[PDB]
Amino acid sequence: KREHEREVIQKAIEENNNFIKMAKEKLAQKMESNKENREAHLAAMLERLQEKDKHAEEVRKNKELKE
Amino acid sequence: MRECISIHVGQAGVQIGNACWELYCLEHGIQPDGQMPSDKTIGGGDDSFNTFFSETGAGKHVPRAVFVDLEPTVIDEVRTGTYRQLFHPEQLITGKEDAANNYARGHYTIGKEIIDLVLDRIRKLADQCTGLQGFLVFHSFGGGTGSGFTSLLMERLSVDYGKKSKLEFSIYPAPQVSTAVVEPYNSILTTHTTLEHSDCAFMVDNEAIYDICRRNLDIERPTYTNLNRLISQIVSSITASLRFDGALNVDLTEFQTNLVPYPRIHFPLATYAPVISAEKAYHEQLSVAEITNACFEPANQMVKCDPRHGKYMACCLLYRGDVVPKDVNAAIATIKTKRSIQFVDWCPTGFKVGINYQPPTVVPGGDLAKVQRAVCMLSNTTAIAEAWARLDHKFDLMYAKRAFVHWYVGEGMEEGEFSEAREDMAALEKDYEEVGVDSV
Amino acid sequence: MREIVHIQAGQCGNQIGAKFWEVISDEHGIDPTGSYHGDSDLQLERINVYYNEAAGNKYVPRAILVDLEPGTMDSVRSGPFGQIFRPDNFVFGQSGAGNNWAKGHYTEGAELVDSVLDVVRKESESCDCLQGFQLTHSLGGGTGSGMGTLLISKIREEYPDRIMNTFSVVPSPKVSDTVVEPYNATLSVHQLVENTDETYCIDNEALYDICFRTLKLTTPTYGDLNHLVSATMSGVTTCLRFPGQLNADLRKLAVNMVPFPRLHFFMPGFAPLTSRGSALTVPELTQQMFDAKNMMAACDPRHGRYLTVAAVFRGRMSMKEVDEQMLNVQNKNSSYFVEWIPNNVKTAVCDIPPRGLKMSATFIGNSTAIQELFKRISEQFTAMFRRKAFLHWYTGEGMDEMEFTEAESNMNDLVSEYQQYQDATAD
Ligand SMILES: CC[C@@H](C)[C@@H](NC(=O)[C@@H]1CCCCN1C)C(=O)N(C)[C@H](C[C@@H](OC(C)=O)c1nc(C(=O)N[C@@H](Cc2ccccc2)C[C@@H](C)C(=O)O)cs1)C(C)C
Ligand SMILES: Nc1nc2c(ncn2[C@@H]2O[C@H](COP(=O)(O)OP(=O)(O)OP(=O)(O)O)[C@@H](O)[C@H]2O)c(=O)[nH]1
Ligand SMILES: Nc1nc2c(ncn2[C@@H]2O[C@H](COP(=O)(O)OP(=O)(O)O)[C@@H](O)[C@H]2O)c(=O)[nH]1
Ligand SMILES: [Ca+2]
Ligand SMILES: [Mg+2]
Ligand SMILES: [Mg+2]
Repeated sequence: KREHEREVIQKAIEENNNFIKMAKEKLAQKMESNKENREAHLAAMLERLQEKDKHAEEVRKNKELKE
Repeated sequence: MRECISIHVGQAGVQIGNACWELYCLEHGIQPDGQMPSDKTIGGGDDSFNTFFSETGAGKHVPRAVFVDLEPTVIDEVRTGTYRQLFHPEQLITGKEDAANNYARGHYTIGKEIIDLVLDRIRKLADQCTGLQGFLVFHSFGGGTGSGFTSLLMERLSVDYGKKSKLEFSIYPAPQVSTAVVEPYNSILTTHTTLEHSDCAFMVDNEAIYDICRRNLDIERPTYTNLNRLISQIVSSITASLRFDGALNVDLTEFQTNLVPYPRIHFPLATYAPVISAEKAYHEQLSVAEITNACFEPANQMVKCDPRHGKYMACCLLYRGDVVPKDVNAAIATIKTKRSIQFVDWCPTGFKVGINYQPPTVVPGGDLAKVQRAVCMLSNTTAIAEAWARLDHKFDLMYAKRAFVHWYVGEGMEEGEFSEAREDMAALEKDYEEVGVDSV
Repeated sequence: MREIVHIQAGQCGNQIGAKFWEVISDEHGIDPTGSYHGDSDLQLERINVYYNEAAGNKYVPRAILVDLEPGTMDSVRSGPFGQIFRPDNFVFGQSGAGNNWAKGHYTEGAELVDSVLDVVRKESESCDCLQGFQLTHSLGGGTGSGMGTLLISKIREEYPDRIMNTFSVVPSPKVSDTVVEPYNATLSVHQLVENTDETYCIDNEALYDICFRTLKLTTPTYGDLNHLVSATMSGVTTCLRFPGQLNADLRKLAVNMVPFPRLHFFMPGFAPLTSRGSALTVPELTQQMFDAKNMMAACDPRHGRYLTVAAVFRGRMSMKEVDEQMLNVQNKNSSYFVEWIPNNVKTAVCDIPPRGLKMSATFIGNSTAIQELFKRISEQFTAMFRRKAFLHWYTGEGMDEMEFTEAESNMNDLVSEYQQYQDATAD
């Protein structure tokens, strides 16, 4: 009985520790995955816009290439 | 000996917070500068009201409360309002740019910028407590801060406080006062994220409160101020067990034992009585029996649903004021034998009851009559599931076409989070169905 | 606070720009040299949204004025309130674009663009918490349309995460004889569908018809059209400028109004319709702003469905009455509201009435009917471009034909996207 009493409080502690650990883990994966998604979505928006600059030099070059 | 820390989050949480503190001050005889003449221990004590207020050496009684918003204009009113000397400026935290009704901003983009500062101010409050019991969190389901910030906070408090209980008071959205079409999105996301982290949640349906103001207080077009005063009475009835002591008082955690049969099934329905204007209460005591029976009338609920079409799993009654056992016992025995109330077969059919002698108070210039005796009932009914079905359906209508989804994706979310949240809700609705079926 | 930066470009942009500032300055109770002399504190609570602080308690419009014509600059400085704009905030070119989009977007516009950005930066950088930008311009000319959409691309590069709002005036044969407008408009819309968050569609066809047909105006002037445009702009920005719960900033408005990123084109509405020189009830107000005749775009709302709607009522009226009438309106008109977006009409009530009106209503609709406007622009564009007319004006500047095709069909995709959501059901 006394060894069992010890296991029980041990199990309590363990399950509580494990609840915290899992929550920390799930929180951190969600944060970094949200950070990546948001970076990508902004990288792509800016490069689309960069491609507008390439195309606008290309339209002006083509103009001055007319004699 | 057990301190509770209150966290008020976003506009709704904050505005309900002012109403609650104002009202607590009145209840305990604490003036807007924090002084309390009737308190003979200066600088500390372990009186019942000390679960909610700490005390300075100068005799100021300070709320065990943090107010948080991602934008400053609501909290600014608290900084300069009537109660501005009640709180240390460190307990009032604001950012510059709000969540724009977008859970994704409250949880990630904007919220992540302020979450360590908030934890930090919470840790200062926790550190002044000798036997911290837990947290009460006030917030709307619908706003971006109310939803995404609160849920982020709840995740982090689980990690930083493990043991510690967390109770929520959550404003559930109604079309008469809502301000965002995406409120169903925010609500499902925050419920999914918060479900594992909360011990008990009280939903306050803004429609239910709106209607109570129209119908019981003859207010034509109720404002936030009107709803918040009524909501503040319900909250005060529920925290009364911690704030006062008395030979018949039953503590909130004891009610909790009865109200939560399974971790996920932790959403009690509150019903409050009497809500009566001054003119109508003139020449009229409502007896113990009268106010008790009025807890079983759905017009008095604070969520719209019908318990007559479901099953009870618990029923608790929190009486305040001039109330004696003989009368409670008699009023309940009546309801029993008048068989109007059906329990699941796996749950004994009793009624846990508490009584606080302090009578309810009203704020000056309000619409509530001041009465001799009031009662708040907390039940756990399968009918509370109705509120989830109404929201889940609105979610489904929008999400089948991905309406508005691009606003969340643009802030970093994946559709996967939506369907995962909504599956969790489908499961919660199956849960409330399963607990209601008869045993084999 | 949450500041907006205002930018006006080309003749139109500057005309409607100026009126807007005339109107809202009056509303906020400030004189032509920027002194407050109002009687109500609600006039100042959110004044920073649109104005900077000066010394001597002088308020200055956060406004940047641009044209490739130096002329309109002077006619701006001449009007009432011309003396309030920061003088560095005027940025003018040499030629004028002469109704050539490509000049506005690639060549002459480009050369001026950098000096505009400098004033934008100056304004932005000062800003405590900038919400974003509003651009007033026309889509048929060359500056407002071509330089204006270039400016927008350029600002979105430097502030990728602020809100970008236009007031875009759409062209009508009934108002301008230029043959080339369908080109300038199609190429504009191509840019806007990618680079703005929300665009108010002011249709000159609608504004002409209200003035002729409804308002009994004989031969209506630009000043006559602009009277409506300014009433509208006052109405749609009320929520931004006074204290209130609903759509109180640009992002919240976008979030409520834009369910799909490309469907961000609104038809505004107003009631009562008036001209200059001489009260409706809540129910008349309410019925009028859901009526085709009160729309500033030439679309019949009964030819589509609303995805979303905001209504703004101004004046001291009963809130319970507005609530009832608004419910009423949705019940009797339920077919015209997409069923798959619940609670998609929002309602604001502001006590402050406009100028010489006791009570009014402003309507902002994201309706699938707006495809009518695009299809009309589309019919004109394709009448020419098929017979490759006037192309030389544009290619001469370096533009390929392909760019015309792409823009044509991006606007066709758009139309067919509205149709798709008009047709969708709940199962
Ligand atoms: C024959 C050529 C035009 C005179 C005339 N008609 C047309 O253009 C033709 C006629 C029939 C076949 C196709 N349609 C398009 C016209 O009425 N136009 C162009 C007007 C604009 C014109 O009105 C007239 C007839 O004087 C102008 N209005 C103003 C004007 O309003 N100026 C105000 C200041 C101002 C405002 C905005 C722009 C410039 C100047 C000054 C005061 C008087 C005011 O506020 O009303 C300038 S040019 C409207 C369609 C808008
Ligand atoms: N009962 C009550 N409800 C409120 C109050 N203020 C807002 N609400 C409701 O709360 C929801 C709107 O959320 P808010 O709390 O204003 O949003 P927030 O948490 O500040 O989030 P953002 O503004 O998106 O950062 C809507 O359902 C409103 O009807 C209040 O004082 N009392
Ligand atoms: N409502 C209105 N429309 C205008 C005004 N000025 C010009 N327009 C219309 O604007 C278009 C031409 O653009 P404009 O501003 O003159 O060209 P820009 O100066 O190159 O920007 C035509 O469709 C005109 O009929 C105005 O003040 N009010
Ligand atoms: Ca004490
Ligand atoms: Mg807020
Ligand atoms: Mg021009």
